[PDB]
Amino acid sequence: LSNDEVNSIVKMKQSLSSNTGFNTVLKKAQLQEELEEARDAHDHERVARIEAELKSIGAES
Amino acid sequence: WEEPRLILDQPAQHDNINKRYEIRFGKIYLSRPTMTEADGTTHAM
Amino acid sequence: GNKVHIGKVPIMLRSKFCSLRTLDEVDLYKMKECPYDMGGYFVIN
Amino acid sequence: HTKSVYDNGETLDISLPIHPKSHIPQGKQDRWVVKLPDFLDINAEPFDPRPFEMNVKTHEDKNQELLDKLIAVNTVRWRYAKSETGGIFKETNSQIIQWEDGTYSLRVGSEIFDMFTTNTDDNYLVSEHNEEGILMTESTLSKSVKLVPASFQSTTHQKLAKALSAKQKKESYARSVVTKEDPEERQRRLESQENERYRLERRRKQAE
Repeated sequence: LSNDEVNSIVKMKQSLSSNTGFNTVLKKAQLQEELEEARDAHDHERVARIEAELKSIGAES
Repeated sequence: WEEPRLILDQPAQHDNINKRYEIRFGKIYLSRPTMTEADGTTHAM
Repeated sequence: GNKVHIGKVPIMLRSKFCSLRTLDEVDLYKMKECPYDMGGYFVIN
Repeated sequence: HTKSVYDNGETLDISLPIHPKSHIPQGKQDRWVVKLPDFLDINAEPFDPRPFEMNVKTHEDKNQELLDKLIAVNTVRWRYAKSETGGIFKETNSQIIQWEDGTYSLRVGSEIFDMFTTNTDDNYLVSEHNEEGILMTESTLSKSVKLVPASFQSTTHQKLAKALSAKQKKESYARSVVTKEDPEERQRRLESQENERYRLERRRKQAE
């Protein structure tokens, strides 16, 4: 397989990916980074949506 | 911002046209650390 | 004239711009990071 | 004996226009110079309630808004007061209070600011006559007076402390952003285009 084919297969399985702890942690980190970016831009509307999404994704055990 | 201006000037006669070329430095934007692979894809590190 | 990239600054671990400042206790284990690690150092090469 | 340098005797017949004074000092031509603090302001204009209410400004920055509110409420003002007999009188909101110890205090409303006086010699007040380019003396500035808040519990001091304490708390200049692609991609693609047009230009010049 080529590198591009590997990336395509990984994206396909990510679309198929229901949940994975490593991927959930990565998604939460990316969401936190996006939230701080929105905070620095004084966007009070996006930050509410990002906070709601973070609350929904979180609550681990 | 300690040195916020780079200035070049030129009195063109080649009609006296004094042209000043100046560039200013603005905000600083930082990001979270990121890894850029050889293939081209970038991801959080 | 827009956000031109001037370089990459190493990030001190557990500082405000580190990815481990968030992530709580549970996710710190999934990332293979020791919760007893205190940060305060850089990772070069 | 340092002999006088000027002996020509040349004289100017300049006549200066002088206006009558609304008041005249008694017993001594003495005045006190007072430095104006940041929390105290002077509004020489007569107080106009409607423009003042219509021109109140609201800002997001809490520190600036609080400072403006404090300086506005502490500003020395005056207005025309209609007397009960139908006449008009000048009415002010500021007074000077002298205590039993002899110290002086500037009062605006319920706020009291103490005065600290330091004697100054060879300090005078003059009136400028720009059209003739000469300076006419007015009186002597014997004492320099500083205005100080009376106590910690004074509302002006507490507001100043709050404003200055929260002013230095806000400090964040760098703005975060999210990188979606390689930061070096622009440089390499533009270098490729520049090399391409270099090759084309070299070919054109060799063909020109």
